[PDB]
Amino acid sequence: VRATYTVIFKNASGLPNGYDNWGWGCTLSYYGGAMIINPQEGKYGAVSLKRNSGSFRGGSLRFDMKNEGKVKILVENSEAAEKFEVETISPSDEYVTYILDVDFDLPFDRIDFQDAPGNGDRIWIKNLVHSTGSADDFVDP
Ligand SMILES: OC[C@H]1O[C@@H](O[C@H]2[C@H](O)[C@H](O)[C@H](O[C@H]3[C@H](O)[C@H](O)[C@H](O[C@H]4[C@H](O)[C@H](O)[C@H](O[C@H]5[C@H](O)[C@H](O)[C@H](O)O[C@@H]5CO)O[C@@H]4CO)O[C@@H]3CO)O[C@@H]2CO)[C@@H](O)[C@@H](O)[C@@H]1O
Repeated sequence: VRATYTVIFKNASGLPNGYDNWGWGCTLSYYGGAMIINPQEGKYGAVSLKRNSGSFRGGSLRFDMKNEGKVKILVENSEAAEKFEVETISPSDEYVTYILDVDFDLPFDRIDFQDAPGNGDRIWIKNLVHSTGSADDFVDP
């Protein structure tokens, strides 16, 4: 039942080791351990964390987020040039923990957090972890 838990981002102030930002339409900054996305109005901006070597398969994504507007979570396979919409998350003025199943049928090497409405609403992310297992089985490590 045991999963493998990949800690991508926790209490950092820069990009994760082995990840690039393939984002668009935004400024990325940090404060107090949170990644802060400042999207430009009209650009539908996003951070896109690109894993430089290897890929994840299925499993689940866990993260804390607060967000002024609706945020779309996607994964992508850069080799196939395919993207997959995981969930759109409603606004919250406080951090909330999300644990989302990833049902994409390909491996993924990009994880995206996008300003879905394109109004420039800011996004804060902490504590980003992938599990090889399901969201229902995720034991938050
Ligand atoms: O960084 C160097 C690296 O870049 C490589 O090229 C990358 C490029 O940098 C970007 O990462 C690009 O990313 C694109 C995504 O793959 C995906 O296609 C994405 O699709 C967006 C779309 O553009 C738009 O924002 C859309 O907004 C919706 C919104 O979500 C909502 O539904 C609203 O109602 O409507 C709007 C408008 O339709 O949302 C889509 C999903 O997120 O667009 C990204 C930006 O273009 O990928 C490139 C690779 O293909 C290479 O140059 C590489 O060599 C280099 O090293």
